[PDB]
Amino acid sequence: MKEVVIASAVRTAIGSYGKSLKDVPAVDLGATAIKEAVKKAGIKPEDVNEVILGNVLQAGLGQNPARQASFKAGLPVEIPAMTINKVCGSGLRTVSLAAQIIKAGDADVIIAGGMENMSRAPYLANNARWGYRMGNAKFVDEMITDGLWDAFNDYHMGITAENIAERWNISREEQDEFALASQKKAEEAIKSGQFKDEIVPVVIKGRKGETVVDTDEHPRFGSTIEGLAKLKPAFKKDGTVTAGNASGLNDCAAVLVIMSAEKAKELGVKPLAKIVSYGSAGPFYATKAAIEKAGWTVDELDLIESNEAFAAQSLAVAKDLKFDMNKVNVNGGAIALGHPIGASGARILVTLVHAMQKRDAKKGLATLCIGGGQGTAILLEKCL
Amino acid sequence: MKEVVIASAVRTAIGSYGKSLKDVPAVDLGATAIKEAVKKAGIKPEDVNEVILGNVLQAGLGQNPARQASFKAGLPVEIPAMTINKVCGSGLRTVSLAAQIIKAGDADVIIAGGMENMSRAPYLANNARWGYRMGNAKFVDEMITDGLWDAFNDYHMGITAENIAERWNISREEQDEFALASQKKAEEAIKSGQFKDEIVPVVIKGRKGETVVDTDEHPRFGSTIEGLAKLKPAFKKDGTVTAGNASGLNDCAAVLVIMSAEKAKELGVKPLAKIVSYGSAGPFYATKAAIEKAGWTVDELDLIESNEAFAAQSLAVAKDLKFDMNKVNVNGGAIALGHPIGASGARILVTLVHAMQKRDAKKGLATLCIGGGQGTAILLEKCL
Amino acid sequence: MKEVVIASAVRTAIGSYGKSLKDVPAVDLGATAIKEAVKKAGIKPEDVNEVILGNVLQAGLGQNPARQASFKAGLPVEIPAMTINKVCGSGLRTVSLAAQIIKAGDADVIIAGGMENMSRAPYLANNARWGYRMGNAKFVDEMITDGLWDAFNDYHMGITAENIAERWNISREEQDEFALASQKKAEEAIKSGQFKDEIVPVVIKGRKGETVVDTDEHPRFGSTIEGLAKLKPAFKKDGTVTAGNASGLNDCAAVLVIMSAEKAKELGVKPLAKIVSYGSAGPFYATKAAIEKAGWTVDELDLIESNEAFAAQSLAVAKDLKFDMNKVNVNGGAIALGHPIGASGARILVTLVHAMQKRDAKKGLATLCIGGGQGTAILLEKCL
Amino acid sequence: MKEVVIASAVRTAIGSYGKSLKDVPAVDLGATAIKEAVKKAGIKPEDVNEVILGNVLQAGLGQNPARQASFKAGLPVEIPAMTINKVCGSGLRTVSLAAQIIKAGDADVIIAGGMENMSRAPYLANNARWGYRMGNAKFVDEMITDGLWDAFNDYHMGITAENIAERWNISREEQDEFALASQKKAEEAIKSGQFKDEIVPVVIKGRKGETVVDTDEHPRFGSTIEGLAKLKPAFKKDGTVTAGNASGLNDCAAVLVIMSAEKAKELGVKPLAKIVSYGSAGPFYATKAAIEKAGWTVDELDLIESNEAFAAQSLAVAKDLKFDMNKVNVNGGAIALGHPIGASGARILVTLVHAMQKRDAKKGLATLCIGGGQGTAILLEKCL
Repeated sequence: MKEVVIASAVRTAIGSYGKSLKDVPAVDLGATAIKEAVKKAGIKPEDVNEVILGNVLQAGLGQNPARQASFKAGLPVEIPAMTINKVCGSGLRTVSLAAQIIKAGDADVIIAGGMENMSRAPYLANNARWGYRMGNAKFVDEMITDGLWDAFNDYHMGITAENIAERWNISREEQDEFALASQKKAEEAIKSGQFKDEIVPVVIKGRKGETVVDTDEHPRFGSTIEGLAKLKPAFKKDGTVTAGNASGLNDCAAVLVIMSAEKAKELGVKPLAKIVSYGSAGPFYATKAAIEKAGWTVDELDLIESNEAFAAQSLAVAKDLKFDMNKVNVNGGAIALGHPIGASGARILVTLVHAMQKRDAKKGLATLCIGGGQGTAILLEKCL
Repeated sequence: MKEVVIASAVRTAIGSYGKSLKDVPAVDLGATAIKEAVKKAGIKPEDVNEVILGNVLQAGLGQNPARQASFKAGLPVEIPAMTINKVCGSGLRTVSLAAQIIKAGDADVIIAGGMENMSRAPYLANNARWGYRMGNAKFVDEMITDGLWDAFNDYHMGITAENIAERWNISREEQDEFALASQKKAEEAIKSGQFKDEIVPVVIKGRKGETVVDTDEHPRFGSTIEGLAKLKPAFKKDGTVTAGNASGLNDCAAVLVIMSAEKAKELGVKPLAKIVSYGSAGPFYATKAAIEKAGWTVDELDLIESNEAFAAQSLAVAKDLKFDMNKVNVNGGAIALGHPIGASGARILVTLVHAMQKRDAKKGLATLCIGGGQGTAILLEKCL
Repeated sequence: MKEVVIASAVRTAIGSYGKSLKDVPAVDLGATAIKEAVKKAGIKPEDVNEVILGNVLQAGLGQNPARQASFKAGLPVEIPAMTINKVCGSGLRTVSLAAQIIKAGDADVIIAGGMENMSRAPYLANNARWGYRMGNAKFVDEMITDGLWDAFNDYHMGITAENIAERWNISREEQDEFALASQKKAEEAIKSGQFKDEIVPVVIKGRKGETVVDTDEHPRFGSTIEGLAKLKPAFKKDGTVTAGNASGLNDCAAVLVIMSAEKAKELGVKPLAKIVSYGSAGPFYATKAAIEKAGWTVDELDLIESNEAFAAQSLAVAKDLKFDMNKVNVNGGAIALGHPIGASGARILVTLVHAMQKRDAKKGLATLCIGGGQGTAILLEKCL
Repeated sequence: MKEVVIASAVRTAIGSYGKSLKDVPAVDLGATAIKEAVKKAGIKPEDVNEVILGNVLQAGLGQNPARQASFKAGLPVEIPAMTINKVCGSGLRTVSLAAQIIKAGDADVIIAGGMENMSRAPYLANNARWGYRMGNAKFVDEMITDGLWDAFNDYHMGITAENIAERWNISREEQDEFALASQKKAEEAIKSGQFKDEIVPVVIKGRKGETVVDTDEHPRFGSTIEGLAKLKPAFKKDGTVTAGNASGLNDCAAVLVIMSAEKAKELGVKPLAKIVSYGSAGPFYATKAAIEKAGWTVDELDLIESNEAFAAQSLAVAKDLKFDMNKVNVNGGAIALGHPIGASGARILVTLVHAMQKRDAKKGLATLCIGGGQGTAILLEKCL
């Protein structure tokens, strides 16, 4: 079984809803990240065998958004590309799929990751083709429907988080303290340059000027516990979940170059980390199973990226798995940084791997999504 | 490494645009085919490790259409699922992905295939979220944009078919004769029961009555060469491509149970065929290379399913690879039967494997899509 | 001051929702009726001083639908035109407005009436211009909102009819018997040619063929009391109002040439009737006051057109004013014939004046709409 | 023939497109103006006989927008109301219609004028009811279609203005100088309080605060000829018409209390002016005809409001009629102040009448719209 490594890991800044990246289609974010990921790996476009990218809000983006990103990045037209939708899991699942294809003997170099522009999601008229006949109907927000709405229970993902808060008995105060810590860690990380290596600038050329976007926009610098304590609940009357202890709606692309170890050696590439194990192979058993498959334990881990869609979910996973919180989300998490759904799993992988390199941490975990069959996790070991 | 087999192969009937399946969401078609594939394979739903389904027109379908199909089929909620979009290749690429995952050692049993309901595609308002400001705008046909429109050339797929017809001198008459033979072959296949093993009925509950859909409705029985010659070009003035020599807009799901040979033995499954090679591993080099990797030649093949999106494109492939037309699309092709894009690759593989069983044909090829990076192909060898 | 006469009165057939006139814009219906009214009056288009037409569902019809009808009819471009919206009263109020303008000394000849195509009403996105921001919204049925929905009570017009039925004890059986008689009377009127003088054919050019629409299509011939008793309440649980005892959604134009008596003499016109009084000059005091202003009583009337939007409302008016039902809606009413809102008041006046001519009835009343400020009524006296 | 007078004249500020009045429905603007007009006339709500209001963009505003405004202003529910659409002519035509009804003997007190909120106009889906079937379609800007688009020539009203510029040979420079003079006069008028009497404040109550809008927003203070000379043409390549020498898209209501002289005497009302004549009764013959009907001449006039939809149109009318430009639009015109189409005619009447009172000008003209059968004009004589 071939060893599989991460050659490069790059992301755009994470934009806020309707703000810095509103005018930049997901496929263009993806192209910008691909082009740079190839350059950082020290390979040529011709060396890439396949492109596999997460994207959740595909509506109206045109045929095969991953292929569009590939093309717009300068990759040969003949490189096959596919777009993967596993909602929250999309961006990380492309990385493990890449590893699987490499293990199967069918490729040596794969561009993986994800892209999302939630700011640009359409509205839909579902019955426009054959007609509404009579009566008011729903003008459907496609971002909510395709990205945020529980298709079975018929409520917002925010309601699942409220149920997890109740079930694990996680208070409003515990959630807001967790949020404030994410905010603080993100602020110092940004100000201390921890994201400078991993972020590729996005250049927006107007008719009249150019704007460069290279900094994560979503963090609220100078956050306070009092500010958080005043917030109104987002999802239900008397809820614990607010806009302040949950992530946002955000825009980003995050891409990694995944290679066999053998090809990386052949191409002179110095790999960042090796992919030791992944969830494909309590209710957080994907994460537990990936750790076990690595032959590791939670105590052994040096750094952990555990996504913060909701503070209540992050805290439940952390209590159940007994994470040392000093090693969790060291540069801030999704409450501060944002949750661009299709790209989010890849984004935290990009952040983990750069953090491992900067901090000399040997063992890393990236985990996100919760609930049976949705959890996605990868274990990384730093290349010496 | 591991040998990979097809345990079962099932599809719904293919509906015509706005007709028999207009009221059945893609996910429900998918669920129907999944449930029956699992039964036909003689395994339990809990023996399934992962679900991978193609679906192109995902807009407004809700989170993770593959997951919804899985759950609606009665598969355990904790089985992971992902939705794949590769446009034309989606349904067949899920089968090779399954084989790759099994080969990597990460699964024994995977549900693969695809689903599409083109009749139900929405219209889109792309700038409803932050506003149109002023001026008329496009009310977007999501089916055309996401499924049928070339994102780089900014024209319809139909133009590509015209381009191929032009470049190869595939005349209107030749395309019409090909279309007629496809029509005649579908009619005889349907009337002789050739699809009865592979079709799972769909049950539609009306207000009073259940309706059963179990027959492919797109074929135009009694078609004639004179009828086809009267039609007007559909895509360009003085063109060759018409409604009559092109496939339709169609609704279907097609699902296969893919397993390791070793797990099939263990579970007492009698498999239908072995997957010998696949495209991921002239301008139709994907298919050529797939054929070579199996150790075969085109002459050695017993049956061939080569998708008919457009007669022009099918005739171009057959000419280039020198197919014996007597072995091609023996039960009719997509011009007669329909082209439900996400499901189509899976649909032709379902029709191939049953036709191999019935006709005692040892070596089979399924191929669809044209152009570098897009060709998808699978070679099958029938099990003793 | 001046006496005011009706020179001519013409209407299109009334189409059913989504049927015979679905392809004919309101303005084209209006143009057809205008052109023929002018011919029937025996005047020249240039003798016309002003055009005043009712139209309720104006959305997306383009600038000044009345003006478009005028111009499409071949009236001189310099004739001023205006579109009036009073919902239910629109078509009849244009006739009294015409009389008022003539009485003020500012015109001799005015085209009045109304037009509506309910089948063609749009759907609306009210927040498309500056954006929805987030969340599902309403895709608005403009026909219901602009035409059928009570803007103060925020319920359907149908609820008002239920309210009246409730308050007056107008039972389901009584409403159904009224509906049946309306059906029977329309059927006999249509079959006996009673509408042949007043209907102008509409010519629809299909791709191959012109189609002629010249017959009211909404009546349900062969209706029976048992058929009506089986229907379910349409507006509220255990209601009295049904599809069967209420009017439909309909398409029509109805136009009258209104002139001073002195100009009619001058131009050699033989007028059909004199306008004696009008509503603008119990809770049906508009009609009562109109009757009194003519110097008349209800008993003195020879024929009455009282609009049937809902049987409940028609029975309430007839009870209160003590109409002799043998003189009411002698050729059938709106339950059978349809209720094209903008045109309806004009339509019933057209049917009244021809019925007076045919039946030699001297004194006529046209009345529609209910509730203070909304009642519209006109009294006619036939010319010798 | 009764004499007819203006008891009161009130308007909201004129808001800019998407700005100060974006959140205030036309009917609420109308209600605010009605309520104040009644108060300023020194009458009670009960003294009003009828409500007649211009409104062009009625789409989705609900049943009978004029009646909604009446109700929301506190006028008795039983007062009849109608909504008039003559596009550009709407707001002034309601005033002459009011005069006609009063002359005919049918009312003593009428609320007239107009209301428009162009910022709130919907987008439309015209084929949503019965379906689009397949293919992209138009998402229709209803403001452009119903308010600004020539229904016959199939181009923007801006193109008519370009044609008038060419026809009368009115240069870009002449147009921009006219615009700059409008801008300057508007700026001094605002700053010198000339609009303080006529403007009623609009109070926008948020969830969290109140905002008061009482000043016209559209003027560009400090305009310069160089600034205007740089502007790009708005409507065609190499055009003379720009955003700087044409009016905007704007929001306003303007209402007047119109009474017989006899009723005004009876109620103790001191009238502002008498309505001497009106266009209902070269290509600017409505204006010429109204002047003649008054028994006046252009030289006799003391003040003139001639609307400035486009500088090119304003200049053509002024050259043809030989206006003394020192008496034209003395407080600025529509280029500076805005063109809220349904209300615009009434707005300039409101401005004329207050200006006549402040400047002691005896004879006034209000004129707007151009082209056969569209021109609307009124002549006023100040009450001593």
